Amino acid sequence: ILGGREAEAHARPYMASVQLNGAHLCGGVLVAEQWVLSAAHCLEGKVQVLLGAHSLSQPEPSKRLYDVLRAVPHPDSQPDTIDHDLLLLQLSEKATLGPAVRPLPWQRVDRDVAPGTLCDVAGWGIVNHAGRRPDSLQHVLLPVLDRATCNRRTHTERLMCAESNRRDSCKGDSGGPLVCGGVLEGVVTSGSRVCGNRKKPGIYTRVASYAAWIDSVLASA
Ligand SMILES: N#Cc1cccc(CC(=O)N2CCC[C@H]2C(=O)Nc2cccc(Br)n2)c1
Repeated sequence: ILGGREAEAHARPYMASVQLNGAHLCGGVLVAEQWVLSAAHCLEGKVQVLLGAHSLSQPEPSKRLYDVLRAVPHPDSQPDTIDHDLLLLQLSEKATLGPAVRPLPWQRVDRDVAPGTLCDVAGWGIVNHAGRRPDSLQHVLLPVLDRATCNRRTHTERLMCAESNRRDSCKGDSGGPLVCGGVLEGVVTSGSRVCGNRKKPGIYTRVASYAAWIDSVLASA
């Protein structure tokens, strides 16, 4: 997260850290008791998920790490694209929910967010262009752009864009949430891109666009 501020401890309880060998790799969103939604190139090996956290390092009453039973990348995703860039991770066991750990509702209604709406993006991604990794969760409020602006700058119905005027998501915020009026609208994409540049907006997979896939995987809870 660039141009942001420290999040308040535990105030965003859906936030997950997707990890490889005890290192934060990707954002994720608790979307059910045993499933975390992330991006498809996060996975790409022994994968684990950390819930309940503000600091990555420090002892906190609510922190807990989990193993992964099963990775289900979208079957049309390809290594070389950010099309269908979603990933469902089945935890090895159901998570212990509470004030600091709970699922965030995701947008089932296939409708665009109102342009200019400030949504909230959080992550343990880099907080500067020298790639500094924050211990504690950061966040930043960001305005959503209209679909036409999203098509022109960058280049489909399956992606959305947000303004990035030195405030942006970046590397390691991948797989993480764009939250708008308390609801998950975007999943930060997981291919590399320029961050913090007005002209090259951040890109987010429209979760609504994949309602049928997500249901069909979780159709077995
Ligand atoms: N730049 C850039 C960039 C912007 C969005 C997404 C990505 C891809 C990314 O961040 N990935 C690919 C999956 C592994 C993950 C990653 O590299 N995480 C990572 C790596 C170093 C530091 C931190 Br914090 N996080 C890169």
